[PDB]
Amino acid sequence: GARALEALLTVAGELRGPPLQLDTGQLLKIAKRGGVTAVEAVHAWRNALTGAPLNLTPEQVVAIASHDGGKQALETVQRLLPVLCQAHGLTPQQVVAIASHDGGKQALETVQRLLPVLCQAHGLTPEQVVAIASHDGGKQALETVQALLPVLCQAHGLTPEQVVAIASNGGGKQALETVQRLLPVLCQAHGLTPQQVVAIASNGGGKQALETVQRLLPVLCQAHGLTPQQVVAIASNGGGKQALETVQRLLPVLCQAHGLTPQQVVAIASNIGGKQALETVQRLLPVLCQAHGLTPQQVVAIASNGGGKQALETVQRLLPVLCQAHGLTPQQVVAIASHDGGKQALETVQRLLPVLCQAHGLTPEQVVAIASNGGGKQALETVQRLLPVLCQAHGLTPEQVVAIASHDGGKQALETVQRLLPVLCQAHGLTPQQVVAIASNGGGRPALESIVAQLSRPDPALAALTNDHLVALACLGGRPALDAVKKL
DNA sequence: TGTCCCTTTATCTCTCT
RNA sequence: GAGAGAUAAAGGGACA
Repeated sequence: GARALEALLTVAGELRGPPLQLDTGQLLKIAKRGGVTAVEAVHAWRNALTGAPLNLTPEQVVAIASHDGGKQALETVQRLLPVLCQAHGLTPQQVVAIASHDGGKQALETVQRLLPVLCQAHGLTPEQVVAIASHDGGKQALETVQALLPVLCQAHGLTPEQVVAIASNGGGKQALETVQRLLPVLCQAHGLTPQQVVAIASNGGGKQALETVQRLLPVLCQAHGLTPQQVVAIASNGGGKQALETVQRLLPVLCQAHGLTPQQVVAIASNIGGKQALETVQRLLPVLCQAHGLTPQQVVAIASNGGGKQALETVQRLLPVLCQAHGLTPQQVVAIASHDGGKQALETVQRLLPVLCQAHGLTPEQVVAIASNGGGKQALETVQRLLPVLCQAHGLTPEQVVAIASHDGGKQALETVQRLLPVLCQAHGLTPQQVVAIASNGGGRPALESIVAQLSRPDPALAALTNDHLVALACLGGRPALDAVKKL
């Protein structure tokens, strides 16, 4: 707190310049999350970390420092990164990721120790081991995978990949041990498949979710009239214990006082933060359907996404100013709000609507179309930045830019165009329309990436097709479409 | 003190249809 | 429209 800021101010000047050049947000973050020690450690080793053999970026260092025990993780990286890159074939990016969590020292040491056994004896890839390690308590998860992977596969009939999926969240050790304990009970008493069991276990707090399913399954079914498929769907997100308990508590209330169906209730609870969306519907539905004039159908549709609560509140706060100061319609506002991160999207529209219409000459329908996707906020911001860049450098039309941005991951598709259009046109003879067309579905980024990988390093199975055929195939079904044909 | 481990909520991207 | 994945943040606990 006070000591942390003390150390920070004393040092701020130096690391604000070479070799780190940390902005103030980076300085506060390290102080707040890594503490005095992390602040001092970063200042001490600021040279060792930015240079050979390590060559870490400022971002990378900040990210390792900004945790409980940052000094230790920073110490451990400097020591073990070469060995893990040299003698285990891991990338520096991977070493950093293992490091960037509470207890990063343990995870790094445990990986060095257990990666050989986990790969050579349990048939795991290094990527898989890295994924298990890349969370709080990774040491525990890796050790528990080492102990329990074979019994979970040999006796319970899970696959390695299911086991890795259960291990690869925080509390992975807890989730795995619970599955071992509860899988037979939950299958052979409540009637669940091991797939359903894995699904519930494969999010953070899985142990809690599993235990709550055992406890509450009979009640939700034999009393509230829900099916086990529905209970599983509620439980199959992070905080699934919170969502289950909340369905039990609020399902009658929500149906009877606000007129919703179980169907709609289950839909609201079946998302990360489901407990929050439920309680926010119960508290926000009146105001919305009355003072604002929304239907319950519309309110349900807004709440039935990850972080539904945030969308709901932002709609209530912005439904006026949007419908009367930018001339949007409530149906549009609903459409924007009805995706994960709806709040972020709504706020970004309000801020960038006049700029995109009045400066770049877009229509408000085009803005709504860009905003009505997951990551709507990202897509809008990247249009603002990359629209002039793409029109001026490559002659893309604003229509084409809109098209690329109006899917999920539109930010990625847009950036991948900026990066890959020159090599695809110049060095491979694609036309911009072709490039745009490939980027004009979802998975624009990976489709474009898949295309350039083939063009610059052909797999034989694909070398039988002309560039045009490849383009047509990329336009047909993106990266999955290229992979399907390689597999022939 | 500092370090390590567990849980819940928000946001973003890919695939299918 | 739906499903799946992923990253992060916040909270909490433990130990000394």
